[PDB]
Amino acid sequence: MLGFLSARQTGLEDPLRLRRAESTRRVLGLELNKDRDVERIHGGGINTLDIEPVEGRYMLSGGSDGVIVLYDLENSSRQSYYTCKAVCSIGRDHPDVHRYSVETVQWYPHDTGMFTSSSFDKTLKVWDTNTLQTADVFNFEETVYSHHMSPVSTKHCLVAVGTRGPKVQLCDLKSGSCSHILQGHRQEILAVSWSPRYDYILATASADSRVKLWDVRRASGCLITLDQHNGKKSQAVESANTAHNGKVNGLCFTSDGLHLLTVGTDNRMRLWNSSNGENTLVNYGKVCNNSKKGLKFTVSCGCSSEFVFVPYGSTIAVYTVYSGEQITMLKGHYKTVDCCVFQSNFQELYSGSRDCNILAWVPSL
Amino acid sequence: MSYNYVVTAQKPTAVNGCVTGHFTSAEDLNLLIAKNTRLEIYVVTAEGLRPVKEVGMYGKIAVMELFRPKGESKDLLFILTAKYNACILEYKQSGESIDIITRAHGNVQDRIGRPSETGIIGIIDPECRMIGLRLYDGLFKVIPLDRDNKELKAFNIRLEELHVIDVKFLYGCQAPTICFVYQDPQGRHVKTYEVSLREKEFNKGPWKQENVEAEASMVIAVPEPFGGAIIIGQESITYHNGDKYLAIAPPIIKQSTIVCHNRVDPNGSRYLLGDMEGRLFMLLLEKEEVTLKDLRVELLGETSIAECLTYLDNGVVFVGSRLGDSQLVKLNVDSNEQGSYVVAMETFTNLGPIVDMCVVDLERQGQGQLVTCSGAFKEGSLRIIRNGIGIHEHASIDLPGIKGLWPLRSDPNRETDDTLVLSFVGQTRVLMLNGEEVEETELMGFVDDQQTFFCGNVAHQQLIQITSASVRLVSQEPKALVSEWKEPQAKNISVASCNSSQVVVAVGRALYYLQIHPQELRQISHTEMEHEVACLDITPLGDSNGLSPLCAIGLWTDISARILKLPSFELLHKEMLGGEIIPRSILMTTFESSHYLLCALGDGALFYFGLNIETGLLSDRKKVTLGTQPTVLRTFRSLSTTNVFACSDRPTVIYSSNHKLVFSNVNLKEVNYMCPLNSDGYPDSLALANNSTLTIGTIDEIQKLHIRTVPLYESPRKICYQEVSQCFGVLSSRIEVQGTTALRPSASTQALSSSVSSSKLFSEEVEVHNLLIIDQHTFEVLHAHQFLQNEYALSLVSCKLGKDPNTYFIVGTAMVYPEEAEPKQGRIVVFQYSDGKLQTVAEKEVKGAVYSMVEFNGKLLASINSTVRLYEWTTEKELRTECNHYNNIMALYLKTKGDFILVGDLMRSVLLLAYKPMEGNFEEIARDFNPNWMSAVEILDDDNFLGAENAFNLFVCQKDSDEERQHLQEVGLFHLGEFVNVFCHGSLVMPTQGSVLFGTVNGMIGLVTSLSESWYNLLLDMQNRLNKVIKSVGKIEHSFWRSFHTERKTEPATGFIDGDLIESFLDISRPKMQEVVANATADDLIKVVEELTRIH
Amino acid sequence: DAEFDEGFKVPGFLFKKLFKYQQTGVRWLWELHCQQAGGILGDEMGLGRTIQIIAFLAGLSYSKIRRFEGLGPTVIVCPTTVMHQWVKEFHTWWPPFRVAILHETGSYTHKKEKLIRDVAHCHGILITSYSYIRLMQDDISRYDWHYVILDEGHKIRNPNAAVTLACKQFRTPHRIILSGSPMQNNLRELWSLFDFIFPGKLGTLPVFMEQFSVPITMGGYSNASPVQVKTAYKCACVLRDTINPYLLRRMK
DNA sequence: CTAGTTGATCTCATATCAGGAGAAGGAGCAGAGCG
Repeated sequence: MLGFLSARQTGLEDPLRLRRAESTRRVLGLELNKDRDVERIHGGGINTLDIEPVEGRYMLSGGSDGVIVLYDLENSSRQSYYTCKAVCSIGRDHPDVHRYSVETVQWYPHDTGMFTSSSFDKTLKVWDTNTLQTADVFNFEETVYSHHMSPVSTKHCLVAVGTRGPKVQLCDLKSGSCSHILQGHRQEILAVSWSPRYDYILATASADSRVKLWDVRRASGCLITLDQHNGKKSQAVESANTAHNGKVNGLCFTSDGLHLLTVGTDNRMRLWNSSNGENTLVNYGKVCNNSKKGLKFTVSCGCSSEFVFVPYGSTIAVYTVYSGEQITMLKGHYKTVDCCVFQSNFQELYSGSRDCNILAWVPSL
Repeated sequence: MSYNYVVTAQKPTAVNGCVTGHFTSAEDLNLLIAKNTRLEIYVVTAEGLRPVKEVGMYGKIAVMELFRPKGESKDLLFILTAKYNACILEYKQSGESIDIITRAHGNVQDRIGRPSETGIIGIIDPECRMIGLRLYDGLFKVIPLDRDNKELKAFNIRLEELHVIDVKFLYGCQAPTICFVYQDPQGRHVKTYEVSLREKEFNKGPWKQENVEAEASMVIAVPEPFGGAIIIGQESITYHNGDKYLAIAPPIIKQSTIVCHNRVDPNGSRYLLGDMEGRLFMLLLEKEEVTLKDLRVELLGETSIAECLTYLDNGVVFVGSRLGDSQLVKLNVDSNEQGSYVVAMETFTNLGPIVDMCVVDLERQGQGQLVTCSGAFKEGSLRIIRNGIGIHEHASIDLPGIKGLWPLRSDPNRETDDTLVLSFVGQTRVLMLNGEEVEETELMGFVDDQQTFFCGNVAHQQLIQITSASVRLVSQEPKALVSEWKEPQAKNISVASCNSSQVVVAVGRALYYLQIHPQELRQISHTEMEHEVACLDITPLGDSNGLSPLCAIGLWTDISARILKLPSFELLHKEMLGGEIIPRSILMTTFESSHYLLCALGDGALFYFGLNIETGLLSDRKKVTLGTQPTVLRTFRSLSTTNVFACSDRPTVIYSSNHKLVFSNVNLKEVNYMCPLNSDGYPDSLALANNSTLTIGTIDEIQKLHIRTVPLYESPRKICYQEVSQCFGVLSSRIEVQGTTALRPSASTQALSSSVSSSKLFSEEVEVHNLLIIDQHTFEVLHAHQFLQNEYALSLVSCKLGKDPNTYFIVGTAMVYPEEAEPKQGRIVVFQYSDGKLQTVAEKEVKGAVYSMVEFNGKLLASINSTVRLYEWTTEKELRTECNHYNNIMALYLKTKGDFILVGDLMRSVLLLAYKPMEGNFEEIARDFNPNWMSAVEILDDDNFLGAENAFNLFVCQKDSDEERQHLQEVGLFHLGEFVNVFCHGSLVMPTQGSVLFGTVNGMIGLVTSLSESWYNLLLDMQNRLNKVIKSVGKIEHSFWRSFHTERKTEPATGFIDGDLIESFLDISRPKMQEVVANATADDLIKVVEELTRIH
Repeated sequence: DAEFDEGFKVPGFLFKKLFKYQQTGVRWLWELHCQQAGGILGDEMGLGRTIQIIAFLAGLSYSKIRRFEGLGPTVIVCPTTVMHQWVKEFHTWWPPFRVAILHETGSYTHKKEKLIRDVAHCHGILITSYSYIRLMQDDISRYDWHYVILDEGHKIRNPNAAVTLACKQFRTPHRIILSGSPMQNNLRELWSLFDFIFPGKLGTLPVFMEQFSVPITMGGYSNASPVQVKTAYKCACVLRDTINPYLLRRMK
């Protein structure tokens, strides 16, 4: 570290070197901080967490009990020990509270004033953070497994919604049109994720073992359908070209958006070229998931080497994205982990689980 | 909101990139040097370099390459900025006017992307079919050139290799072919692609991938005859052409890796290679009839540590250094008897990485004087920076009450000024000053009972003296006075004037014109004017015949600089000056373009006009107020041109550079009179008379801040000044290899006395760290205390602790072992410098690296790894902890004002801490919760905190105005473009509040100071309008350039005035000024901008 | 020559002949082509819509934008009474298009499948009737058509008719409708037309009905409760803005 | 071979108490092992 400081100070190395290297070192040293706690408010398992993209100060959390909690992640107290207090909460007494499990919650990108949340009550509610009141509701004919707003699109403000229907619903928060559907999957869509690189590229993963990339502008079906073998087992596309040998219940684009991570109930995680959907054949070993719903996992940002923090049973398994090497397994939960979210400002991780806890993992030293 | 003004006191000096080519003309050979934000254009003359232009980009030049598209007469320049502004620039010379026209521009930043490790690579196809940019991992951006854009539309090609080390375009390829080294987990490989602009994708390269060395880090494209590429690695140099595979492993290059290269020939039969040690190798390609036989490497010699190097011609090489002075070296065919062919021709001063610096009032004036820890491993040095011109006195003679100075050649044969005549009250005193010996003697032909208004050497090997009563023409060779003229009415002479040929004396209100001829003083022109005389000058300029045709006068009660026709004493021109103070000095001098008349008053006012040799008409009146006392003007011809000197309580050397007059300061107390002097021992020397003595000094550079250099030959890290001990404490670091052996004689090894740390606390190449005590007069290393094995000295403070009166050098260290990443051991050592020795007064084992130490109200405030703790200095002379604060990731930077501590963190950015003495512990007042990685911090006022973030930004935090009081508000934001290493209060000079200098990695010394709300609004408006009028080189918007920028944030600047942009308000023509100041008058804004320029 | 943002060189000696609204329409057609979506030139009769189409396709062919080097094989489905008019329009605006009519009158004098094969093999401009689409729905849709233009596309007004199914069996993303009135009776027709040009935008027909047609007509009666009319207005607004970037309609 | 006319054929619109007997399932529940 003193070598790094000296090399930054004298200009041998770009300051970029020290940032990325020290962030990587912090991530490798990621450990359950009993020096930080998250206030327990959910009566049920936390299905989803979302740190706001701008300023990374506030975090949303949706539980199976239907409540939403809005936490402050900044140590506003002068002590080195603090609890991430719950700022707001859509509780059992809020008139608009979800009737059933909140499966996904997402801050509006570009501003912290709005956030959207979907539930097994077949609703995607848009909330005004300041008033804490719903500003819009999108009813769907079938329960929502996942929704996602594009983190990049300054132009369109569509929400891709995956429900048990075989169709992917696109809901325009700009004047409200929830009619658009992308057809081509054959079973429930368990995950949707917009590319962080291209405004209109959407990757949708479903129960039929397929992941499809769509250009929602385009009127002609999916761009690419991810294939495990890239052509070794080639068939007229009616049943082949599966991304996994089971249900694909998780999606995540890498930070730069040039690759796609999909995790499926075949206990595999695969990395795909997001442009031509080619399997990069990164191994990753065996990534244990048996989730019957969407599995929310994240990648690191702004480190020398990219990581992926994937829920592995009751632990969080940390892998290197481009080599597969399992860095470590963060072990602090008591039931299966549903979601982990990465605070890229400080290389911190927050993981929620069915044990009704949100555990913060902070780098040690 | 905070209101700050940032200006550049010293422009960046570190050369981050240099190219050669035909840019200014098809026939010229130019050397273009990129210093961080400056582009310097030179011409490669037969000797040295002739500067032609120096332009400022609104961007850090990351890439800079010259290329000649088909049909173009001369090379165009492609520059990419760190913020990814691309531009193609052309050089257009229209007579005197010079322009750098932007043939094209754009911004090529992708909205997201991991900026690559090795950094922005920008390459051009040798057939100029495209520009390749490697900006992000997994992508390769292309700017087509055959399609003549003006917006530089660029498209990404996905590169399946994600860790690219280096990339070049290959030569002799039908289609654009890139060759790149990339790292995959299986090792490093060289691969090629063909870039298809029509299909906009990569294709199979001409020759398949090859597995190469583990540290293969550079690719060299070889021109057409050989083709292929040479990949330089840590241990080997290999060549690939697709079927041929040469490889060499010269042992001489194993010690250090080669970091830069340059093609000496057009056919690439020879390449220069520079390594991090500064060695310069020559890589030779031996051809066969053509194919390539073998590779050879020969060590040419040693240079500065090269960031880049360029071969100009005739064996002349420019060694551009970021870490040391850039060099201009020659390559001789034969060695110099020490094995080296390199011979340094010229050196360009580089304030290298200014890792630390202090403002010290050396020589006990009222002027600050920066001392900086500049440079790095071999190029380390202390640079001493001062304003002014430099007295450089050599001798003095205590002669109270001087009222005149004139140089004389007493020896007839010698043309040198080996005698000085002086007037004090009513008599004449002569001084011989033979060589260096000075004594007081009398020279024949001078009256010692009457005052000397004037005297000097004249033609015909004659001297002349104008006294208060008569004028005496001394025949130096034959005998004493033979021609003497006395006023017919025996009236006294009030003012005098004379040159090498003629004379003009003022008696009362009347002027007499005398012409000097052998054994004759003939009066021609005479008149009795309206009022009394004040000052005169008849010095010939552009003489060419022997006589001046004009005259300049100053009169009484009609205060004005008047002109006269010499043969007739008629009134040519009149300019009215006014005031109740008579003129004192009138001088006329050529300044680089034409004749100027310099007239001064008794209150320090001075007027300079443009004079014509035909009419004698004063035009383009401009006024300048220098000094608060009367002034006299004296002319001395330096190396370049004539440089008039203004003598007053505020001495100021006046000359002209770039056809504009500038007022450079002289920083001694006072100068009544001056005269030039070139004795056999004193060359081009001065003789500055004051009330007491005559200091005899020369002046070096008469223009900008002067930089001394004290070569340390080892990396300095910190520096603090001990006034009581008259020395600088400098932490230094040298590299030893083996027990251990110094690679060269460094400053630590060459101290007068020395010592080594003998501590009972703790029981390839390594860094040895020393504490150097350096004399603040001679800058010799009085002492060098070497620290423990594997001990890195990080911080150093000079202070008094507790109650005892001794001043200590206190050092914080850390124990660095290779098996660990963050030191767990370290110590605070207290030294006392006395009797030329450095005794160890105390020690204190801490459990971490002591990154930073500041004295805090008689207590020692250290920053051990993540804790900021306060120590008390007990009567027993040991350090005892008082209080701690632990809520830091890594408290790297500490500053103080009163009871408040500003803790700069590695990544949580600032923390306002207060030591509440009543309770005896720290209290977190406020914190900035943004994730800014600090490089330095500073406290401007009680509640404004300057900080430097590592992405080259400045921000100011402010204590706000409940729990939101613990949130520091970023009220100022500004992208400096520099990595600030150190802030320090002080100013380099004798409207703005406070003054903070800062030094950067690239060698910029900048200055931050606080403005008031009124001036801030005014200057911000000026800034907006100047942006509307000034045209940038790459057509980059100033607002975009100065926008706070980080990988996860981008906001416009605020609370900061770009002082460089404001001070450019003077370098524009008058109509443009009127365009700026449309909606008070322009001269008001001129007054403002000068008053702003005075602060640095 | 007039130039668009990404680069679509509509020739000057054609582009100058168009009127302002016609040039706006060519712009819009090409915005769709970039988005790879279809749309409805709903301009009512007499403005001239065939001119805009020939203009745009000619610009797309000359500009050589690319799949296909420039414009590929295109099929135009129009009523019999206007086919010959269409070919004349092409031949007077952009001659180099090898335009060919599929009809008993025709000009091929050989097997009609050989006409389809030849025209597709030459990237020609093939004109049919709706009946030939319906009859040869399996044969005509095998040659990778690059454009489908249903002139008077209100023949597709019924989502049940065999002509609608046969026309929706085309695969290309590029579907253009030239109809003076996209809907004539009710919103069945609008949905069918949009299901053609852009298969997914409006939902499946049940969803579209139950969201739009019923609330809307219930709000079209003067005895409707205030809530009903207010909901009708809201749903009409939602549909209007949903169809906005794909229906270009200009009145007189 | 070449048009043109004339039938047939098909597609697409526009309508709002005086049974009985047995077989199967299910539910209540007593009770016996037995984990």
